[PDB]
Amino acid sequence: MARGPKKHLKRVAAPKHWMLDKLTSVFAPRPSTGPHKLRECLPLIIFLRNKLKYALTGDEVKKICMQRFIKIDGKVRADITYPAGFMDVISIDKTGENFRLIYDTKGRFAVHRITPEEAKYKLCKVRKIFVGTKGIPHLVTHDARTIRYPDPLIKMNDTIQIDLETGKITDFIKFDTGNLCMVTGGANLGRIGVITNRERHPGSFDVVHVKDANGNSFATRLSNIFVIGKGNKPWISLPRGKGIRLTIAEERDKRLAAKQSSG
Amino acid sequence: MGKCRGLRTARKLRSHRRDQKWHDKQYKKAHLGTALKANPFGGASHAKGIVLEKVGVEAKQPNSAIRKCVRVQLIKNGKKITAFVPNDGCLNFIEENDEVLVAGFGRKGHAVGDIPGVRFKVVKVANVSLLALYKGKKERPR
Amino acid sequence: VRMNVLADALKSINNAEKRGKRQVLIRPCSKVIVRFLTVMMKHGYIGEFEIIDDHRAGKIVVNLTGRLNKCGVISPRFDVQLKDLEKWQNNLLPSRQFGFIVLTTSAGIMDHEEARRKHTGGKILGFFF
Amino acid sequence: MADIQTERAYQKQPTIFQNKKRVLLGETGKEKLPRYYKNIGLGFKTPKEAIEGTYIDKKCPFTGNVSIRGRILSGVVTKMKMQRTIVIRRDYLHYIRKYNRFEKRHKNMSVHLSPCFRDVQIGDIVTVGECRPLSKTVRFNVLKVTKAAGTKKQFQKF
RNA sequence: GCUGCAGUUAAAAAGCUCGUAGUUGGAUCUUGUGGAGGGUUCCCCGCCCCUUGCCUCUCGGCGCCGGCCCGAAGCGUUUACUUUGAAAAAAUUAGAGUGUUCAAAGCAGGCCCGAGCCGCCUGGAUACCGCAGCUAGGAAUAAUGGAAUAGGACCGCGGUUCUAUUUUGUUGG
RNA sequence: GACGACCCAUUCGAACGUCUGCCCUAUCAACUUUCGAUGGUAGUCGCCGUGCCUACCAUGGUGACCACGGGUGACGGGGAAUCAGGGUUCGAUUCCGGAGAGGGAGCCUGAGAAACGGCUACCACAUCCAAGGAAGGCAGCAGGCGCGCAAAUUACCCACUC
Repeated sequence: MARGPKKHLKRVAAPKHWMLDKLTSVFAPRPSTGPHKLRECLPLIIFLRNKLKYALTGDEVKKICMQRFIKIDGKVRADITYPAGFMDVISIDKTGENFRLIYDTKGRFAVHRITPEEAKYKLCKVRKIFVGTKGIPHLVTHDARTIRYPDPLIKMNDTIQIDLETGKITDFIKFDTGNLCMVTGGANLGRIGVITNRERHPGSFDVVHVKDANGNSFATRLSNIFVIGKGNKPWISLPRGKGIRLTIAEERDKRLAAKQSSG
Repeated sequence: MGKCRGLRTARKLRSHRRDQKWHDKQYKKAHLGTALKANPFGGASHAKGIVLEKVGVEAKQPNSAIRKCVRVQLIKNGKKITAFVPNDGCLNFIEENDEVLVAGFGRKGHAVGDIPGVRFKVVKVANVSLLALYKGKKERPR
Repeated sequence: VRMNVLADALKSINNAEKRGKRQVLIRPCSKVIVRFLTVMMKHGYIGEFEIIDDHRAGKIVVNLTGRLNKCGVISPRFDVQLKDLEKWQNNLLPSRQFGFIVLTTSAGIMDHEEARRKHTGGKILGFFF
Repeated sequence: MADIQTERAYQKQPTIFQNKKRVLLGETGKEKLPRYYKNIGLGFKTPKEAIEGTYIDKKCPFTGNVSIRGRILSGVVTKMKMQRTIVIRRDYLHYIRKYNRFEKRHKNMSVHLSPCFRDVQIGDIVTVGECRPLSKTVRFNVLKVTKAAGTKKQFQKF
C-alpha cells in the first residue's frame, strides 16, 4: 500500500519514550503534521491522560480541548494530536499552572512545572539564515518560526530567546566553547555539560565534544547540540538530576540508601 | 588435515564442501527431490484411496505365513500401492471397493519385517479406525 | 623452503624434550624467535640460551629442563578481540590454572594474562603449557 | 587543440560572452577567450593545465558543471580505450563467518576522465569521488591521479 | 569433519612430467638511566643521536620584563590488524524492579489520615545489535615503500620566460 | 472570529542515485550490438538526473575472483527450532518494506492512482431477458462448492483503541 500517504500508526512501531502499553488495541495516536519532527513530538493526548490523568478516555480529552482551557505558546490549540515537542510551554489557565517540556536524564519528556514568569519565553535554535527578496534577512528555528529582520551577528547553532506574544528576540547566545549545553538528539539525551571543544570536517557530518562538571567526556553530532545559557549558568529552571546521568549501579544504591520508594 | 589452511582460502574451502556434500546419501535424496516425484505420496503423512482387490503376500524366508494385504489405487496421484492390514482378522473389517486411509510403515521407504514389497499400512476403513473395530469401541456402519 | 620459521623451531624443542636432551640446536635465528624464547624463559619453563653469530642467519643453542611439555605454533595467524580470547584460551590450555597462549600486539609480544591487562587484542602466534 | 570544434553543433563555454567592444588593436581582443574554471573544494587541488588550456567538456568538474559531494574512493586503471572515460578496479576482501578466512573479490566501474589529465597510463593509481549520474554506467569523476608510488615508470640518471 | 575426519591392504593418490591463474613464501633496518603509578632492575616527561617528526608563520589569547616564549594550522609512505568514540525502529532474547493469591504473564504500583491528606512518593532500567561505512589512539606482526649511469639541503647566485594588483587621495603615462 | 488564495520555509513523505551484503547448477563457458549493446556530441521527452528516447559519430562492455544461461515446494528482513564451543534447518503468518486484485492492455479524476467495493477494450468465465438489449469480479467479514491427509459463527456492538 503506497498509492499515497498513510494515516494510521500502530502501537508496536510507535516511538518508544511515550511509555505505551500493548494490551490496549493496535493503534497509537500518531502526531499530526506540525512544526516538530514526528519522532521528537509528544502528542497532546499523551500528556493529558497517559501522564497526568485528567482524562481516562480519548473522548474526555476532546471534551477538554473543546472548552479551550489549553494553550501552547500563548495561542489556543484544540486538536487531540497537536504535535508539541521540545521547548514549548503548556498553559492551563483554569488551574494557574504552567509546564515545560524538557528532557529527563533518562531521555524522555518529563513534567517540569515552572513559574509564570519563566513561562513567557522559550529557547529556540537557529538553523538557517536566508536572504529573502529586497535584501531582508531571516531566521529559521527548530520550532519553525520565521522572524524577520534579525540583527546580523547571529549565526547557526546559536540560540535566541523568543517572546511568545510578539516574536522579536530578547537576548541570544553565540555558540562557542565554555557555554552550557543540553543534548536534544542522538543516543545521549538530556545530558548537560559545557561545550569544551568542537571538531570540523569537510562534509559528512562532524562531532562536538562535551564535558560536564562531574568529570565525564562524551561526544555527539553537531546537530544534536542545543545551548541553554552561559558557562555554568542556566537561563532555564532545570528538572532534577541536572543532566549528570548516573549509571544503574549508583542509581540502585540511592533508592536502598534512603530506603524509600513511598512517602 | 591434508588441505590448505591459508588466511585467504575461504573460496577454495566453501566451494569444495558444497560439492562433497552431494555424495552424502541422505542429502542426495532430500535435495534432488526425485524421491517425492517417484513416491506414490506427495510427501504427505497419509493419503486416501479406494480398494481394488484383496491379495495375500507370502513372507520372505525363513518365516512362513500369509500376510493378508490389500491393493489400493489413490485419489491424489492415481497409482497403486500394496498395503498391509494390521492386527488379526481385520481383513474381514475391510470390504472391497470402498475408501481407506493409508499411512507409511515407519521405516521411510523400506519394507519392514519379513514381508517384502509392502511399505504401507491401513488405519481407517470408513471413518472408523481398525483399533476401534478390533476393540469394539465402534462398529462398521452398514 | 621453510615458510614458517617459528613452526620449524618449536617442533625441534618438542622432539628433543621427549628424548631428554638438555642442549639442542635451532636454526635459523630470527628476532621473533628471540622474544618468543625470552617469554618462555621468564616464567621458568626453559633456561638460558646462547646465540651463536654468523653472517647468514645465526644459530641458537638452548639449555632446558624437563619442565616444558609442549609448545605449538598456530598457523595461520588469527586475530583475537578480547572476547574471542576466552574461546581460544579454553581450547589450547589443559587447565584454567596454568599454561599461557602467546600472542603479539601493537604493545609488543607477551602472554595472554598480560595482554588482557593492557586491554589490547592482536594476532596470535602459538601457545605452550 | 587550437581547433576543438569538429561536431555538428558548435562547441563553446557557457557563462562567457564575446563583446564587440572597442580596443586599440581591435576587433576585439587578442585571442577571443577569457578562460573559465572553478575550484572543486574539499581540499583537492586545482590543476594548472585547465586554466592554461583550451578544451570543451561539461562532465569534468574543474571547468564544467557537476558537483562532488558524498563519498570518496580510490582505485587503479585496468583498461581504457573509451572516449573521455576509463575503467578501474577495486580489490577488497570479503569475510566468511563460518570459516575465519577471507577471500578476494573485485568489482569494476567506469568513471569519467577529464581532458585536463593527459598523462594517464594502465596501472596508474587514481582517486575519484561521488557525483550525480552523468551516464548509464558513470557515477563518478576523476579528481586526481598519482603515480610513482609503487613501481616507477621512470628512473633518474640525468 | 573450519574447530575436527580419511586415502599400503577395510571406499580411496591422476601413468608421468611440464605449466598460466589461485594459494603460500627465508633473514635483515634500536637499548640503557632521575620524577610519577607497581615490584626489588622491569611496565606519563624527558635525557646520550631520537622522543609524540617539523616548520612558519599569520591571523583572532596566555604569559614575563619594544623584546622574547608555547597550545591550535599542514603531517609523519599506504593498508590490514587492534583499541575508543559517533551512529543505529519496536516487539522478541539476555537482564534490573514489582507477592499476577503463586506461576505463564503484566508494566505496574506504594504510603498516613474518624470526616479535616482533600494529599503524598516512585517505576516504566540496562546489555547485545553480523557485515560494510564514519572517528581517535597504538605501531609488534603482514603487505606496500625513498637518490644509483642523482638529487637531497641552506634566504647560495645566474641566465631565461611568464606574471600578481596592492599601496603613493582619485584618474591616465 | 469563520472562509479562500499566492509564494517561501516546515512537517508528512515521495522519487531517483552511492558503497557492501544472496539459495542450487559447468550433462549451462563465452555472452551482449541498430530489434541500443558500451561511450561521445546535440536535441526530444519527463517532476528532475540519465541511451529514457532520436539524429550523427566512435567500437566498445562483461567473464574461471563463475559471467551468461537454467532451476527454485524462493516474496525480503526484524526473527524461530535445536545446540558445550563452532554450527545446521526453518521464516506463507500480527512489526517494517514490496507486489497483486480472473489473465492482459489502455485511461479519467485528483496534491497523490496506471486505482479495480473507478472507467474503457480484448481474452477466459458466468447471469438475466419480452432475445430487441442489460449487468458482473469475496486473494474484505461471515457462508457455500471444489480440492485434498488438513482448518471455526450467514452471532453482538462503536463502550474501549483509533
